[PDB]
Amino acid sequence: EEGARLLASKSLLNRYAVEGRDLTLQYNIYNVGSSAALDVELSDDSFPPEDFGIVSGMLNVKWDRIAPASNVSHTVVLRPLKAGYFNFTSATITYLAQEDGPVVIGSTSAPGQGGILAQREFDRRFSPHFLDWAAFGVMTLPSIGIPLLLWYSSKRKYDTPK
Amino acid sequence: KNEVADYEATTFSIFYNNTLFLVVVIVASFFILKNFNPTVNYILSISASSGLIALLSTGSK
Amino acid sequence: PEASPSADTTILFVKGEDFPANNIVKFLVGFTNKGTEDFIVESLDASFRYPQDYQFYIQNFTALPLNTVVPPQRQATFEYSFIPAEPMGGRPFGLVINLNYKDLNGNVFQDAVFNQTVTVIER
Amino acid sequence: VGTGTSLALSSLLSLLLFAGMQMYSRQLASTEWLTIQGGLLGSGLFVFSLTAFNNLENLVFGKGFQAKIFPEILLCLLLALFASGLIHRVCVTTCFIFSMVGLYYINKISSTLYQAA
Amino acid sequence: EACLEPQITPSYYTTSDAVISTETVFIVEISLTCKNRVQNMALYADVGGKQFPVTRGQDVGRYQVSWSLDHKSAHAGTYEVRFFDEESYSLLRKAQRNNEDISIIPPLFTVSVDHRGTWNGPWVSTEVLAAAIGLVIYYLAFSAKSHIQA
Repeated sequence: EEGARLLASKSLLNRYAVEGRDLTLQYNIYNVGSSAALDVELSDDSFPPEDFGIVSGMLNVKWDRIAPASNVSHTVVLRPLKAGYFNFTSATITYLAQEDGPVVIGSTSAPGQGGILAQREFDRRFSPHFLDWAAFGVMTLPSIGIPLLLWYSSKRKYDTPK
Repeated sequence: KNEVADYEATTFSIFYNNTLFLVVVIVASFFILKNFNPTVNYILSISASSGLIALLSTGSK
Repeated sequence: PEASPSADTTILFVKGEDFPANNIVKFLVGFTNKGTEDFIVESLDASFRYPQDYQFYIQNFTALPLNTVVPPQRQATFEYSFIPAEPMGGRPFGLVINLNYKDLNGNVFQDAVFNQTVTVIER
Repeated sequence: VGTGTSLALSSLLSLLLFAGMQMYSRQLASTEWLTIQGGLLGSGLFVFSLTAFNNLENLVFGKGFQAKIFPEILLCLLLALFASGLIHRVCVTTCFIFSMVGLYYINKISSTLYQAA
Repeated sequence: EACLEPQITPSYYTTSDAVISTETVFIVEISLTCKNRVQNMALYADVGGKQFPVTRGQDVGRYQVSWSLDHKSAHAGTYEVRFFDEESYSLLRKAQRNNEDISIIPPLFTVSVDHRGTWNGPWVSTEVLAAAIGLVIYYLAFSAKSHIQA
């Protein structure tokens, strides 16, 4: 078959879905066919508004034409409002393989099940992930900064030039 | 004279000893032990830095 | 189990056919239902196999449970990821991906979507 | 300063220079000017190493031990040259040249301080 | 139909939390109203010389474009987005493939996205540098000791 072919993917760009924080969802479509996939539409109805808050992005979108050997990236930001097991299912995408061709209905990859934590836990696994060395300085301030600065005030007092 | 010597020695000594111990683990663990399991790295680094630092204490005397 | 004639499969690596050591590599496996019956994709596995002995198992990557229904004429793509071990860098391995799916009639199918010798380069 | 503290200080300065040179070896060799900068660092390593070696000799064998051209001076120069080769071959000429220039003045300094006293 | 005199109200979401997010994602949403009352038109965006098609929404006039770069390349600053219609985008592709001045093609409209820096902490968290500060402090401390012992 030389018609168009679309390999879609739905994945999370967050290690942990934190309650009340932004969660990123990236929908990447790849056109591996020889011809362009005309009239592509992506729909995602698997996120009820009663568990997630759409900070940005639209779940349902369209595309006039996806050139062969080209990929189109769409991203939507939500907000997990409830900690717990939230099943991320497969979104539906419809595209034309050929001009005046039949609609090929497909399903994107499904990440499946994940775990939403609570704010305090988020702090205790990775808050200073790249702040780690700076935090280390703050922890070591009593061990190094305070004694050094305090002594310097003493030395300045008695170390008078003669 | 006793007070000042007792104090300035305490504050500065703690600073220097803390400096050596924290610096040693950083260099040893992240450069010397770059090719070892974290578990062996922790045991060797902590034991080595503290032990060597204690030996340097008597060598100064 | 041999692949059904009515099922087609297209693999595509997200970032190319480079397999850097100690790095995450992600690929997308396509599925076509050209048959008049519903195919149920069970799981997609990955593994490193000896070059001289494709039967020998070196590393078995966990089996992803997909459990997705593919209606007729509809295409289902499934993603999978792993990380090649550091010591495997600079050596070749036989990477065998197998896609499992069963019709409603209980017929088993295991398509060798990709069966080739790939090389993992040290980064 | 005290001889025991002096030996440690010279060793620390030499050790720090050597570690830095290896860490930035690729950058230093990239350009001719950077390689010349390596020459200054190598000579400094030689000067500190020589000071440490004499200090150690004094403590073990008693104060006032005299450093000879061989093997005390030669060994310190050799160690500095070996580090120079690792970054690049080119420094071995420049790295060596700076060490020699420092050595002549250092001997002049030592003669005034010790022989006069 | 090319959108004559486009009117937009751009809004953009930009990542701020690097702790959770693996990669920076820039999102731009524009509610475009055409003077000619056009609807469901092909729109394509060009950012830093990279072409990304613009995704439409089921709602008429709602167009969006997003793209993602790492946290080591998401340097803080302003990023400009240039939009084109189907006709202009056809000329954009030709110009690039012919290595002509891309700026000659006047974009239908432009949108500024501000990125105020994903939070990685202050830039001291480098393993080599951690040793550099440790050793630099240590050398001064040790010299201070030799200053006292003498």
